[PDB]
Amino acid sequence: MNPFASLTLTTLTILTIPIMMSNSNIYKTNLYPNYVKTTVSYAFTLSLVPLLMFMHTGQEMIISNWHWMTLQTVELSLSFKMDYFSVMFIPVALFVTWSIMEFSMWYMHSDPFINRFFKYLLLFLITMMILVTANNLFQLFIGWEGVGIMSFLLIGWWHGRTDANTAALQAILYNRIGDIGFVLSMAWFLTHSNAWDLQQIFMLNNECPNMPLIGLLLAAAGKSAQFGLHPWLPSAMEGPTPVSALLHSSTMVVAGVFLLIRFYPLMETNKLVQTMTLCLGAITTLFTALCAITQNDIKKIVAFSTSSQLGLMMVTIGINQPHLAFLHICMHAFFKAMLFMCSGSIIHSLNDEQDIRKMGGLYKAMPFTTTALIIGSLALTGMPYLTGFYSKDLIIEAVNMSYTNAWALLMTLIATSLTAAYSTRIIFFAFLGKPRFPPLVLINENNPLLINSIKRLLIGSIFAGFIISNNIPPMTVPNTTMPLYMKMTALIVTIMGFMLALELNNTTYYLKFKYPSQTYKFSNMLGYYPSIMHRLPTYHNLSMSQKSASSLLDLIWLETILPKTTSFIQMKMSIMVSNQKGLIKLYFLSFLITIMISMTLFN
Amino acid sequence: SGYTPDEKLRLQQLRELRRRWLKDQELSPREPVLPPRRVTYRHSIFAVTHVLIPVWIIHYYLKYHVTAKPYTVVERKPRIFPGDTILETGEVIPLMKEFPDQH
Amino acid sequence: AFSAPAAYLTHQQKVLRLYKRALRHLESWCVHRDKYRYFACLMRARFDEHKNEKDMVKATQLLRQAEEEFWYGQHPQPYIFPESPGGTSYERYECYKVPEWCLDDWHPSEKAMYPDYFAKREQWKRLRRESWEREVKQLQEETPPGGPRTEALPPARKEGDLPPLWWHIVTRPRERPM
Amino acid sequence: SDAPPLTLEAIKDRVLYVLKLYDKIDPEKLSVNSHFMKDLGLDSLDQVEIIMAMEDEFGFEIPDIDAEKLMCPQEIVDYIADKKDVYE
Amino acid sequence: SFPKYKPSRLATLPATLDPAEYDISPETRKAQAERLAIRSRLKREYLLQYNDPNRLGVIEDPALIRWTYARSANIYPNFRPTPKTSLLGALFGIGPLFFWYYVFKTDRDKKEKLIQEGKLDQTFNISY
Amino acid sequence: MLKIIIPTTMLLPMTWMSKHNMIWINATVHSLLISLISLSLLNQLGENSLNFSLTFFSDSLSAPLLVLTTWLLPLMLMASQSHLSKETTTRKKLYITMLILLQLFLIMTFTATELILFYILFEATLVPTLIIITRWGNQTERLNAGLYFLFYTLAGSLPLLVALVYIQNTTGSLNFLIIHYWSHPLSNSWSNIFMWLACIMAFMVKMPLYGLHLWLPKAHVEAPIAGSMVLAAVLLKLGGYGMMRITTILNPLTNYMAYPFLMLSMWGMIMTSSICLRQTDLKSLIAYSSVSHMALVIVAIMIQTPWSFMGATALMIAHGLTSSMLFCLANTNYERVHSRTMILARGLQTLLPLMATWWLVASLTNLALPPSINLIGELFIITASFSWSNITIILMGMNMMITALYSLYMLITTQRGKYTHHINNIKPSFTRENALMALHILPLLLLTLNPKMILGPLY
Ligand SMILES: CCCCCCCCCCCCCCCCCC(=O)OC[C@H](COP(=O)([O-])OCC(O)COP(=O)([O-])OC[C@@H](COC(=O)CCCCCCCCCCCCCCCCC)OC(=O)CCCCCCCCCCCCCCCCC)OC(=O)CCCCCCCCCCCCCCCCC
Ligand SMILES: CCCCCCCCCCCCCCCCC[C@@H](O)O[C@H](CO[C@H](O)CCCCCCCCCCCCCCC)COP(=O)(O)OCC[N+](C)(C)C
Ligand SMILES: CCCCCCCC/C=C\CCCCCCCC(=O)O[C@H](COC(=O)CCCCCCC/C=C/CCCCCCCC)COP(=O)(O)OCCN
Ligand SMILES: *OP(=O)(O)OCC(C)(C)[C@@H](O)C(=O)NCCC(=O)NCCSC(=O)CCCCCCCCCCC
Repeated sequence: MNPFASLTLTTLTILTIPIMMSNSNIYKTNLYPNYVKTTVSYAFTLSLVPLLMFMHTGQEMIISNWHWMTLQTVELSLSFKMDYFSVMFIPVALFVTWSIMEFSMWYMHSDPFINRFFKYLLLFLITMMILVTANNLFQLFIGWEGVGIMSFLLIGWWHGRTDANTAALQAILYNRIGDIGFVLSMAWFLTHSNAWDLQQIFMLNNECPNMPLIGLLLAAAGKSAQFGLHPWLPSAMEGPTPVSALLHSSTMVVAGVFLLIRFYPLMETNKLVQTMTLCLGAITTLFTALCAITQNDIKKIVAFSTSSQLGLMMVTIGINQPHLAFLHICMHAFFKAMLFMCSGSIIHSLNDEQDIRKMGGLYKAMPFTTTALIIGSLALTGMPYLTGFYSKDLIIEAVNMSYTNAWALLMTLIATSLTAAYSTRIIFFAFLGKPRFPPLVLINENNPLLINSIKRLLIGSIFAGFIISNNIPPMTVPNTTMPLYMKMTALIVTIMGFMLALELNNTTYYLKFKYPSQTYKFSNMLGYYPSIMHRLPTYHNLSMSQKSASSLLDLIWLETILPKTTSFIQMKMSIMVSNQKGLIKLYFLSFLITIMISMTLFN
Repeated sequence: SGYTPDEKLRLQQLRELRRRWLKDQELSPREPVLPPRRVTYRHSIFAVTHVLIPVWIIHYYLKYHVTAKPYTVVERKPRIFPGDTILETGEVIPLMKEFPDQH
Repeated sequence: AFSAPAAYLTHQQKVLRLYKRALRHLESWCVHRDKYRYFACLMRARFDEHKNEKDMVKATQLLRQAEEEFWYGQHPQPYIFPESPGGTSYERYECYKVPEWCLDDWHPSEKAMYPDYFAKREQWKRLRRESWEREVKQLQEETPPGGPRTEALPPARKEGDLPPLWWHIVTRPRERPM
Repeated sequence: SDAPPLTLEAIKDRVLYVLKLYDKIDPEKLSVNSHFMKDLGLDSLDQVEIIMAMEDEFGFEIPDIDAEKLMCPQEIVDYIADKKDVYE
Repeated sequence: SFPKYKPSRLATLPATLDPAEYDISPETRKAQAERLAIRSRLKREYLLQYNDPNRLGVIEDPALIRWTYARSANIYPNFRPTPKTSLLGALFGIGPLFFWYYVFKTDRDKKEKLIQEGKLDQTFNISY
Repeated sequence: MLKIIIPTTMLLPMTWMSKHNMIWINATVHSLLISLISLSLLNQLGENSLNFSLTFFSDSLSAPLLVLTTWLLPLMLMASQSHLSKETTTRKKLYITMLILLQLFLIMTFTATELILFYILFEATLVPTLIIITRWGNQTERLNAGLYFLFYTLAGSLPLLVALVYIQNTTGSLNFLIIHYWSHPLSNSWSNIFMWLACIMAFMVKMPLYGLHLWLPKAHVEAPIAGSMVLAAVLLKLGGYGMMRITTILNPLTNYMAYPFLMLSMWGMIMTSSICLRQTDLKSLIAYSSVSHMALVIVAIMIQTPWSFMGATALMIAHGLTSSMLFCLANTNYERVHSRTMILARGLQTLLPLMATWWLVASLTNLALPPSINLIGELFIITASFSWSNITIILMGMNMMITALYSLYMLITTQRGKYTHHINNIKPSFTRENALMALHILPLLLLTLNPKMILGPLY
């Protein structure tokens, strides 16, 4: 009966069987990674069916299957929301995960704990599915914290390295700052709407006040690495390249945008929070593209690209276009994951070398990676009729024709130009020059795992935008009529960014050298934000934690007040009372005094 | 500059010892002495045990236990357009107001 | 790393360290090989124009302005070899390094696998046991009174002797154990 | 990884290969035991450049305290072998 | 001439920019030599204890014991009530309490007055 | 209730007549059986209580505490088996006798229906703990520690006794049922203010309240492992249970008498948490984390709302289990290294991987990762506090972040990085230690499946 619900639950359920088998004999053999990869491919194929059902009709469902508990008038149950967002995001995430697992089967071949690594990836995928399909705020919080814990465990994969542990703790810290706002929103909704269920929250909030929406915006900024809480995402490149391609590129970091999308009925009734979201996204995308423009580590360039794309998603949310933001999430998944896989292929082929100064002519040396990265860069810059076109071009048009900040619009356009610029930088410094790697050439692409994993996402990043856009129902009023110059603005700024970046990169061949300018130093050191904010606050916290809380108060003054004063007074009184010479002279004189006092005082 | 003779000699002795130690880290052809003791096909069994059995269990659980309670599985109402007909009742939704069509 | 450090760096060592640092940072600025070759030859020419100078005072006045000029133009993101202390794979394999003494705690069913390895290990243990008693006295008599002046160690001087304090240097885990 | 297990012969061959491309030293005169200052008449800056060329060739950095006292090709080969744990 | 680097507490001075390393005197060389001598003595002691086949225990470090003892148990016997300590203790231990009391008391008085006047709109506020 | 009390008493002759080599086996087996028997108290009603007799009664607030108390004894025996190997038979039997007497006193204290009876057993719990700390403690500070643990407690509880007898001369009864059914408001008066303080301070000092907490780090770092387990898991919750019971006669004074303590808690939880960031002792860090969690419980009890009480009960149970597990892990390191300093033994994940997994799970539970019951209690308390005043979230939020930090700090310093080179005596983990950690951690994750069991009488 209605196979929709059975199929949707079966996908998530069969995602969990290898976790159960992780204690069986298969986990101790070398067939476990293929086991997990096959399970994920089967789950993707199964999840393709409810998407077809929704595409045909528009099937939507709520499944509240297990009743957890009841606090008087509040009923908490295990509920799944199988709506457009869930049934569209699950296939994309499963497809990307299947590609990444096939890639990791080649990339992490010499890692002793590859079974554990695969197991960790599956655990993250399960937690992310829990996050995406949740219907109440408690289940969503479960997924929210699960993905963060998996991120901590996978960033610090090489636990003997101090930097990996530092980066993992940094990610935990920033996401805890966001968790503060998540908890604020949960408390507000419980106190005012008497529910964590989404349906009652939508019913009872026709004009949502500022506090819950500001809490949700704080949580989204924390988990999607917006400008205030941004540096942890570039720091998270300490993990293995498959981790960077799966979690911190396309699937886990879009969780804040997803949270803002889930609560869009309440967001459109508030104009202040919309403006705050717009400004935050605009400043994030500009700042991160500006930082990316001068980076030399290729993974850092791609991570800053991801951060700028997330800022663009938040801009789209701010102009009241949530479905456009969801579409952009879906397209970015494909092409950003494939870009990270190409970067990891280069890194592995060059003996774990990540600096673009030390990779030269790779256009001919490794052609498949070259074509894949070229197609991915064209999709990222919004080349027409490619996957990124159908989201980025529409987003730019919507921001152009809207009642919004002029500054935010200008920053979005400049960020688009900078996106073209850093794509040019990657291509120019990784593929076009003469070789600059060590003489022992170990370049090799000929592994079927790598080729097939890259090729599936190549086909995706070519055709998925067209297919998905033509197969979904209209969810907004189109921008049919536009000035001709306004219609071409995205293409114009992309071409200008391409041309300026190419012209500036071609001058690196000239035989002249000069010291850098202040603007370059600002862009290279990430606006000095990681320096100051990772040295001034932390120090001033830790110092206080030792000087005042621990030493001055706990070890000195709290000790001085109650126990030490009591000891001192009792010891002094004991010395006063017991220090008597034993002469009956003074004793009997005192007896006379007390006799007189009792005679003349108590009567 | 360069090594002092004592430093040179200590380095040669230490590196000879280290090379011997590293050579002693190799395994003989019989070294992993394993003790034995016991007590489309693969795709078919995988599809049977990892897809069919879970879907059977989940469909049974949903069809006979979850839906036994009200409001557990709540469906979005299907969309109705003019000119459609309903299976349950059989009436025909009237068409629209014949808007003036041009371009 | 392997060599014992001295009490101070001489003027020549400081100059050579500046030369290496400046060339590396110039390479980081000049990505292409021909540009780097040209500017490195220019830097070599600039460096040895005062090579023949005799007095210490101005030679120390130089290499101070040189440090200031280097720190002004030091390329805030220089290239680091991946295994170097700032590289992207500095302590990557530190978690796969296990000490040798852990093998002493293996179960006999585990040591039953690899019998040849553990026989060789026992040989190494007995060699260490004798050599230590010799080494302690060798170090005791070879040391100046008042304690060591530099943390440099002597070689073996007899026939059957081994270099003092050799065990934990010879039995290093590996560069890439797993 | 897929890195071939380099050997002592490979290290020596590559060191000599890099040294023969240094036009300051005559390819006929140099050998494995040929000293830098006395046998070939080189300077300290030349030694620093030779160490840098070795580092670029083998993909890893030699610390300055160790690099400053590597005065023959043979000791360069020995240092690289000890660092990279080469058996034969 | 080039723009000068200004050191700070959290960004210290480079060693290559120290004038103290360019002011070399025989006394400085003697100090460096004896510092290296004491470091060498400590290293020799540690390495003799570390390479010993007979030893099968954690090596005791007097410096670590001194650090932990100074951080924990040597604090109070060296405490002296001074104007600085008294003022800092009063501030850091009393000021936050009264600050938070004022904030929370003002908030609850405002809420109580709003409730008494009836203008708060607590509709659907069932769980507390 | 005697079906649990009598076997616990029979543990003593069974211990003393046991063979010299069979004391641990018999004690563990029969303690586990008593725990299984006590599991039947969990069947509670939505109505009044399980009033067995005139002397003892059980509630859904008392039942989880009783189950935790009976479950902790076998774990304490397992933890004590190791370091008591070289001890004479008579002294081992005396140690087991002290543990049994503590369990008996706790059992009776939770189920007592009379305030005076409750006071007597609540004080009787002191003598076994003091003997355990000052006799089988390791360092020389234990004596001082014991003194603190005693006098603080007594300094709070002597006024309470006075108040109690005063109440019985005014109402005529100290039975809790009659006290609840015949409750009368407390007028704002100086005499009533001092009666409130006398009824509250004894339970505040044992939570412990911030500023009255100086005894706890001393006692917990100086006690043997079983003493630390029982002190952190059960003895702290006596103050929470007492305040939950006694606040029924203190209204409406609590509406404004709670302000000084609430502040002392809300700021205090920050300070202690920050103290955990700079700590060189593992046990000291775990004790300060206990102080922070108990400050949250104090806030919950002072707020006096249904969600507050549910969260306080859940958090008490969760913290008991988590802190006991953390102390056991720290002790399993100490018995190998004999130092109790965090930065001495490092990189232990490489040498002991399964123990590293236990460390990770314990740190995650202390970090309040959903859906653990730690987070359930924390979130219910936070929601109640938000209803009390929307500004509280700030402090609460800060605490959350800080907690995670220090928790992961403790996990990173000891388990990650490079191993210490000269420490070569780290042996493989024994089956006893692994079983101890498993028996700590499985009940928590099982309890997350049926949270109603630990949500108290207001569920
Ligand atoms: C409305 C009309 C529409 C048409 C508009 C006109 C059309 C376009 C016209 C072109 C205009 C400029 C475009 C060129 C960009 C600059 C390129 C350049 O010259 O760089 C070299 C030059 C020096 O570099 P270098 O030291 O030689 O580098 C060493 C090697 O080259 C190291 O090299 P490397 O190999 O390591 O890496 C090279 C990298 C390294 O280069 C860098 O260092 C990066 C810095 C330059 C790029 C920054 C541009 C982003 C601007 C955002 C600013 C937002 C506001 C921020 C406010 C800051 C306040 C402090 O450079 C690049 O990768 C390419 C740079 C970007 C080119 C591609 C995109 C450019 C076009 C996009 C902008 C305009 C079109 C927008 C489209 C929308 C339509 C409007 O950089 C500069 O001198 C900066 C020039 C402009 C910066 C202005 C900011 C100064 C602020 C000072 C304070 C003022 C008072 C404030 C008081 C406040 C009180 C509260
Ligand atoms: C040290 C570590 C922490 C330990 C625990 C600390 C917690 C204990 C704090 C005690 C709680 C407060 C006690 C009394 C609160 C009542 C409110 C009153 O004090 O405020 C005003 C009272 O005004 C003044 O406070 C009068 C008293 C002033 C003298 C008291 C000493 C003030 C500071 C002493 C602190 C010392 C504490 C430690 C002792 C060793 C209200 O004005 P008024 O309407 O008229 O009186 C209302 C009460 N009526 C109705 C009975 C008449
Ligand atoms: C960790 C250390 C904590 C130490 C304990 C702190 C709590 C102190 C509480 C007060 C102590 C005495 C409590 C009195 C017992 C209750 C009985 C009662 O309330 O009866 C009152 C009596 O109340 C009193 O007499 C109390 C007077 C106080 C005398 C003792 C002073 C003790 C110290 C007071 C200040 C400290 C209190 C707070 C300390 C905070 C923690 C340090 C009414 O008497 P009636 O005359 O019969 O009725 C009036 C109508 N005719
Ligand atoms: O034979 P060797 O042992 O190799 O001795 C080499 C040498 C003789 C040159 C030297 O060791 C020495 O002893 N010189 C004696 C005098 C002397 O060296 N005085 C100091 C000269 S300082 C100098 O060379 C100028 C530095 C100019 C370069 C500045 C670097 C700025 C770069 C900025 C970043 C790109």
